[PDB]
Amino acid sequence: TDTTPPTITVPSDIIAYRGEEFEFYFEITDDSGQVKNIELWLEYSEDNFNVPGNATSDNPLRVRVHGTVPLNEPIPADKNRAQFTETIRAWDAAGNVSSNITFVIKYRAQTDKYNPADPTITYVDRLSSLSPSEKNAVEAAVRAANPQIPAAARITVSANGTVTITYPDSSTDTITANRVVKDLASSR
Amino acid sequence: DTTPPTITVPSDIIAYRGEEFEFYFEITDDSGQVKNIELSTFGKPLGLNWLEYSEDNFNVPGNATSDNPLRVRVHGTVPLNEPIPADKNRAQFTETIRAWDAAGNVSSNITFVIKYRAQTDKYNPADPTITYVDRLSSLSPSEKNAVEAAVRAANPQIPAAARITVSANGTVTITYPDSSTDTITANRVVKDLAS
Ligand SMILES: [Ca+2]
Ligand SMILES: [Ca+2]
Ligand SMILES: [Ca+2]
Ligand SMILES: [Ca+2]
Ligand SMILES: [Ca+2]
Repeated sequence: TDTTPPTITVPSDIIAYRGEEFEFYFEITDDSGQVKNIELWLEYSEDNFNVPGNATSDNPLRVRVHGTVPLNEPIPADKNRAQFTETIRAWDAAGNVSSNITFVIKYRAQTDKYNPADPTITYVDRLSSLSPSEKNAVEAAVRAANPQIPAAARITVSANGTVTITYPDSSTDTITANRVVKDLASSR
Repeated sequence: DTTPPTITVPSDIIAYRGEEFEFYFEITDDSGQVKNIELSTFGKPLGLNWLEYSEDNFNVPGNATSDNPLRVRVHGTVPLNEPIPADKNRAQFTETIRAWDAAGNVSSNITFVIKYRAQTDKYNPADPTITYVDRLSSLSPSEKNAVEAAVRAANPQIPAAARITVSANGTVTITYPDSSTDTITANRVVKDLAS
């Protein structure tokens, strides 16, 4: 008679960024070789659930879980609190449910993930007052040099040529003017 | 040859700062040939170095007949920082043109006016398709990207050098190369998603 609850393997360093989809896998085994169901804004497919031989020791049950931390999820300055502590249960066909097993989802601002590369230099007439065409060229050069930042991020250019990269979660990066623009006359 | 050539005086031109324009003269003399022309501006004793004319087909015989005259291509661009006087009646240049034939007759001077205006006076931007935002009081970075892309996609005639900015409320500012602006109010641009 089966009286042994299933065993759950959880990943340990799940880190996510706001507005960006993440994925990870649970691994569940039972001595009978069969796992009936599990219990946890996180999505996963119940395919191959409650099938004989779906959770052997050779081939554990792999539950691909995916979700997205909300773009505007507040992040405390004490980044050890910027995490979700959640639990997962699982039971076999005999009706033996495992204990509550913890997995941690730590969420961070998008600027923690991205370090923007400097663009090719744009030559301007006045370092203190960029024209509209020069600002367009600055934004295009920053975007072309940074294909790894999301397309939904907004790049703005100030009068002195300073670049502000506002990511979809409203976090920011800054590129100073002397990494972006140069006086046209002093270079000729 | 005793009588001077005749120049068909062109219509007055409305030019915009940063926008290239062009037009044509037409000159006719008895000999059929015209040597050179003179282009000067009243109040500008050194002329306009941004207003050019083509010296093509000049002085060659048969270029200025009554049936086939000499068409001179005059082109130029008003500078981006050309000051626009508050009295727009003074925001214009009065040109004058003389023409020599092969012999040496000079024509009477014909005059025409080049009125220059801000670059925004040429453009009346079309409204974009509505961008649905989460909060009219604070647009997201992606919502402003969609607004700018929608305004740019609906206005291919607006110069690519013009910069489109989006405020926190969806107000669109189109800044043209000469720093003149167009404005598209938020009610024509964005809407809240819940409604
Ligand atoms: Ca069991
Ligand atoms: Ca960063
Ligand atoms: Ca003559
Ligand atoms: Ca306008
Ligand atoms: Ca832009």
